[PDB]
Amino acid sequence: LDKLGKRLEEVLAIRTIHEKFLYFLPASEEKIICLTRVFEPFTGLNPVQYNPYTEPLWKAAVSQYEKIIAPAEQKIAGKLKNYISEIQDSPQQLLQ
Amino acid sequence: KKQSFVLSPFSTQEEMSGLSFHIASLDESGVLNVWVVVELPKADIAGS
Repeated sequence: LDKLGKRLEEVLAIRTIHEKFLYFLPASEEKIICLTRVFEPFTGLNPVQYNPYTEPLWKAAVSQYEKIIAPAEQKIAGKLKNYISEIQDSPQQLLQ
Repeated sequence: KKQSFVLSPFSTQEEMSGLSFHIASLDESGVLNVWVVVELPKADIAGS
Protein backbone atom coordinates (compact mmCIF):
# COMPACT_ATOMS: atom_id res chain seq x y z
CA LEU A 1 0.00 0.00 0.00
CA ASP A 2 2.91 2.35 0.71
CA LYS A 3 4.02 2.39 -2.93
CA LEU A 4 0.41 2.72 -4.12
CA GLY A 5 -0.12 5.67 -1.80
CA LYS A 6 3.00 7.43 -3.10
CA ARG A 7 1.82 6.80 -6.65
CA LEU A 8 -1.40 8.69 -5.96
CA GLU A 9 0.48 11.41 -4.08
CA GLU A 10 2.60 12.07 -7.16
CA VAL A 11 -0.56 12.26 -9.29
CA LEU A 12 -2.20 14.65 -6.83
CA ALA A 13 0.87 16.88 -6.72
CA ILE A 14 1.06 17.00 -10.52
CA ARG A 15 -2.64 17.74 -10.94
CA THR A 16 -2.56 20.30 -8.13
CA ILE A 17 0.42 22.15 -9.61
CA HIS A 18 -1.33 22.21 -12.98
CA GLU A 19 -4.47 23.70 -11.45
CA LYS A 20 -2.31 26.36 -9.78
CA PHE A 21 -0.77 27.20 -13.13
CA LEU A 22 -4.30 27.33 -14.57
CA TYR A 23 -5.19 30.20 -12.24
CA PHE A 24 -2.26 31.94 -13.95
CA LEU A 25 -3.36 30.75 -17.39
CA PRO A 26 -2.85 34.25 -18.94
CA ALA A 27 0.78 34.06 -17.73
CA SER A 28 1.76 30.62 -19.08
CA GLU A 29 -0.97 29.97 -21.67
CA GLU A 30 1.39 28.48 -24.27
CA LYS A 31 3.14 26.21 -21.76
CA ILE A 32 -0.01 24.97 -20.03
CA ILE A 33 -1.90 24.07 -23.21
CA CYS A 34 1.05 22.47 -24.99
CA LEU A 35 2.47 20.66 -21.96
CA THR A 36 -0.89 19.08 -21.09
CA ARG A 37 -0.69 16.90 -24.20
CA VAL A 38 3.09 16.47 -23.96
CA PHE A 39 2.70 15.05 -20.44
CA GLU A 40 -0.25 12.78 -21.33
CA PRO A 41 2.01 10.14 -22.98
CA PHE A 42 4.29 10.52 -19.96
CA THR A 43 1.50 9.74 -17.50
CA GLY A 44 0.67 6.71 -19.67
CA LEU A 45 3.83 5.10 -18.24
CA ASN A 46 2.10 4.71 -14.83
CA PRO A 47 -1.47 3.61 -15.55
CA VAL A 48 -4.35 3.09 -13.16
CA GLN A 49 -4.13 -0.13 -11.15
CA TYR A 50 -0.37 0.34 -11.14
CA ASN A 51 2.03 -2.30 -9.89
CA PRO A 52 5.67 -1.18 -9.49
CA TYR A 53 7.12 -4.16 -11.39
CA THR A 54 8.56 -1.95 -14.14
CA GLU A 55 9.02 1.11 -11.95
CA PRO A 56 12.18 2.34 -13.79
CA LEU A 57 9.97 3.24 -16.76
CA TRP A 58 7.99 5.69 -14.63
CA LYS A 59 11.20 7.14 -13.18
CA ALA A 60 12.19 8.07 -16.72
CA ALA A 61 8.78 9.68 -17.25
CA VAL A 62 9.15 11.74 -14.10
CA SER A 63 12.66 12.85 -15.04
CA GLN A 64 11.39 14.24 -18.33
CA TYR A 65 8.36 15.82 -16.62
CA GLU A 66 10.65 17.86 -14.38
CA LYS A 67 12.89 18.90 -17.28
CA ILE A 68 10.08 19.82 -19.70
CA ILE A 69 7.66 21.61 -17.35
CA ALA A 70 10.39 24.06 -16.25
CA PRO A 71 9.58 26.90 -18.71
CA ALA A 72 6.19 27.08 -17.00
CA GLU A 73 7.82 27.43 -13.57
CA GLN A 74 10.20 30.13 -14.82
CA LYS A 75 7.46 32.37 -16.23
CA ILE A 76 5.25 31.91 -13.18
CA ALA A 77 8.21 32.51 -10.86
CA GLY A 78 8.61 35.93 -12.43
CA LYS A 79 4.93 36.74 -11.96
CA LEU A 80 4.95 35.57 -8.35
CA LYS A 81 7.99 37.69 -7.50
CA ASN A 82 6.23 40.79 -8.81
CA TYR A 83 2.94 39.92 -7.15
CA ILE A 84 4.46 39.14 -3.75
CA SER A 85 7.09 41.87 -3.68
CA GLU A 86 4.33 44.36 -4.47
CA ILE A 87 2.99 43.61 -0.99
CA GLN A 88 4.09 46.52 1.18
CA ASP A 89 5.57 44.32 3.92
CA SER A 90 2.16 43.52 5.30
CA PRO A 91 2.59 40.28 7.27
CA GLN A 92 -1.07 39.47 6.65
CA GLN A 93 -0.95 39.73 2.85
CA LEU A 94 2.51 38.14 2.73
CA LEU A 95 1.40 35.00 4.57
CA GLN A 96 -1.71 34.61 2.45
CA LYS B 1 -11.02 36.24 -17.75
CA LYS B 2 -12.35 32.92 -16.46
CA GLN B 3 -12.36 34.46 -12.98
CA SER B 4 -10.72 37.05 -10.77
CA PHE B 5 -8.78 34.97 -8.27
CA VAL B 6 -10.05 35.27 -4.71
CA LEU B 7 -6.72 36.72 -3.57
CA SER B 8 -6.62 39.98 -5.50
CA PRO B 9 -2.80 40.42 -5.64
CA PHE B 10 -2.89 37.36 -7.93
CA SER B 11 -5.95 38.14 -10.09
CA THR B 12 -5.11 38.09 -13.80
CA GLN B 13 -8.58 39.20 -14.94
CA GLU B 14 -8.01 42.85 -13.98
CA GLU B 15 -5.32 43.36 -16.62
CA MET B 16 -7.62 41.95 -19.34
CA SER B 17 -10.50 44.37 -18.69
CA GLY B 18 -11.99 45.61 -21.96
CA LEU B 19 -9.68 43.46 -24.06
CA SER B 20 -11.78 41.61 -26.62
CA PHE B 21 -9.18 41.00 -29.34
CA HIS B 22 -5.47 41.50 -29.84
CA ILE B 23 -3.62 43.05 -32.77
CA ALA B 24 -0.71 41.35 -34.50
CA SER B 25 2.09 43.11 -36.35
CA LEU B 26 4.76 41.34 -38.40
CA ASP B 27 7.92 43.11 -39.51
CA GLU B 28 10.41 42.37 -42.28
CA SER B 29 12.82 40.74 -39.80
CA GLY B 30 10.39 37.83 -39.36
CA VAL B 31 9.46 38.80 -35.80
CA LEU B 32 5.79 38.62 -34.87
CA ASN B 33 4.36 40.86 -32.15
CA VAL B 34 0.99 40.83 -30.40
CA TRP B 35 -0.58 43.13 -27.79
CA VAL B 36 -3.63 45.26 -26.94
CA VAL B 37 -4.71 47.70 -24.20
CA VAL B 38 -8.23 49.07 -23.60
CA GLU B 39 -9.35 51.62 -20.97
CA LEU B 40 -12.20 54.17 -20.72
CA PRO B 41 -12.06 55.93 -17.29
CA LYS B 42 -9.76 58.88 -17.97
CA ALA B 43 -9.61 62.69 -18.13
CA ASP B 44 -8.13 65.34 -20.42
CA ILE B 45 -4.56 65.05 -19.09
CA ALA B 46 -2.67 62.14 -17.50
CA GLY B 47 0.47 61.98 -15.36
CA SER B 48 1.92 59.28 -17.61
